[PDB]
Amino acid sequence: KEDLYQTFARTVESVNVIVSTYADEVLGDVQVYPARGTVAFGSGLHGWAFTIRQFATRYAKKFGVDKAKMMDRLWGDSFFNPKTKKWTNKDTDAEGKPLERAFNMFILDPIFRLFTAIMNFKKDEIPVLLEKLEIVLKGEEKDLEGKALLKVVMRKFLPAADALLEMIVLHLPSPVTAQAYRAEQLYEGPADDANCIAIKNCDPKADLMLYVSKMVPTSDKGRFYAFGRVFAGTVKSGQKVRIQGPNYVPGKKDDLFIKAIQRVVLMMGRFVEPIDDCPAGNIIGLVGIDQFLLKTGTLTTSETAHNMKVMKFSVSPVVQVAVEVKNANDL
Amino acid sequence: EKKAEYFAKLREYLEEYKSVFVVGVDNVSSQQMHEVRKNLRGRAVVLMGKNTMVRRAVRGFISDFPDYEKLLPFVKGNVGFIFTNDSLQDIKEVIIANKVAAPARAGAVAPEDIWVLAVNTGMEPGKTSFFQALGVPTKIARGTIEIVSDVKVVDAGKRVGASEASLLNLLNISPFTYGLTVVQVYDNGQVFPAS
Amino acid sequence: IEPSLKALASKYNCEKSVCRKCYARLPPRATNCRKRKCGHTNQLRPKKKLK
Ligand SMILES: [Zn+2]
Repeated sequence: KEDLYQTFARTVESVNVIVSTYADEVLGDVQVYPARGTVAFGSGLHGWAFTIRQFATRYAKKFGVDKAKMMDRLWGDSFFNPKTKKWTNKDTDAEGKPLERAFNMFILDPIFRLFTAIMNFKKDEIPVLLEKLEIVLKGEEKDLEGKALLKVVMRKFLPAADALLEMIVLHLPSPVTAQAYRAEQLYEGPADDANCIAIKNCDPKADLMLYVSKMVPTSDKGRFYAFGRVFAGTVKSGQKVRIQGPNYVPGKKDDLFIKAIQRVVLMMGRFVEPIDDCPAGNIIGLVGIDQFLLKTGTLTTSETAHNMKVMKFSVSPVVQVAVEVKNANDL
Repeated sequence: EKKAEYFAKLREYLEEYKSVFVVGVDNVSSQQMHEVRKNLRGRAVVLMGKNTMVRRAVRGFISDFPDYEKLLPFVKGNVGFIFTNDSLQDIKEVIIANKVAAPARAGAVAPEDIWVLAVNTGMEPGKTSFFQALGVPTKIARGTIEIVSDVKVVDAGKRVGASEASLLNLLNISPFTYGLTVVQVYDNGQVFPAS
Repeated sequence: IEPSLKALASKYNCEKSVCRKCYARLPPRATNCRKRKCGHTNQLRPKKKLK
């Protein structure tokens, strides 16, 4: 447990280094840490994951204060337990006896004691431990054993969903907040422009609109959809939108294609159509921009609206390969 | 030939200067003994010794002079002679006050438990990854590298690792600082413990 | 690994000479090979380090 906890620290810090290395901001909330609950720990293939907040909800009910806030001592203390309810910042007791980090203590009670008991195959001890963690098994899932049991049993205790969902909502910036500190580097024009204020507000009423950059292929191809996130305003099918290329200058005429957006798709894995109108701060699989684009499509509905930064995807071309044909009539 | 020239230079002391004042000067590690040679140059002179207990036993004969018989047993450890007639207490005060200090210990036995305190190092982030590879829990508390708790890195008796030594040189002093420490003081003859 | 142990296990593996003729893994301060199938030869090298 000691060696495990260290393995989280050893990676979380090395991330925080790489967070603190880059770059301009200097926000304050850039760095990420376990005590916060940034940060979630888990397993994809198995499908279980937790956050340090979620285990503070369970430990506080079982002798602890305070619940709603405060409890970020999971990841520091440590706590001894048989002597008293109290925990101390000292690594050893007054006697001269070593202790844990309290993270080791909480992770022991379920996880380490689960896995060892599961590997021991003690089929009475597992039901007893199952009672301690508090449910559930139903139907033929009681009959399972081995790695497949551990996977299903874990999914129920800490469904990775719960950790991710909390993490995703909690410690992450909205499209309003994200555009706010990022509009200066995205938008090449002045910061005082009427576009950039609507980019900061996250507005639907104001001018339209967005970028694209990448483009997913279709099922029936041929053609391929335009994966773009709308930066201002609400698009909107069968409607005229200016298609400013990679290097279109507002004053200049080159790389501009005033065209109707054919249809709008909320992108959901394999599909799907539904609605015409779709506001800013939202991710869209457009179609009808495909012939009149390469790669990087700043789309606008006003002439003064500037092209966005090209990117800076970087990472070279690099390596060249020649391409001949065979027969030549298929050239 | 190089023997007999050294036999001759040693006969000039104790016969000017009377107080010979000897010290090791086993581990130094210096460097700053040249600065001791510079600082002493004005008044005193230094002269180091191999098997020169044989030399002093040979000079201990003479017939007219027996007081070099006091010099014959005391040289224990790598030790060298720093003669000067100025006094002996003042030379003790100058030699103790100078000392080498300096880093450090890499790939050798630690004398005491190396305890590293918490609080900022005074750096920018980079080798915090290197820190946590050798069991020192660090967190970057806004820009500067900070250590999170007081921990024994290596205990007394154990050998110090090469990676461990490098972080102690940079940020967390060991400290394995030391210097020369007066062995004996003379004037006639005369045996004095130097304390 | 912890370099103490890498240094430990490299002592027992890489910090070692090799006979040029019989390729045999030799001790580092060794003058001659121990194997008599290369004529207890003096022709040795160091065993090459990783990277
Ligand atoms: Zn050989």
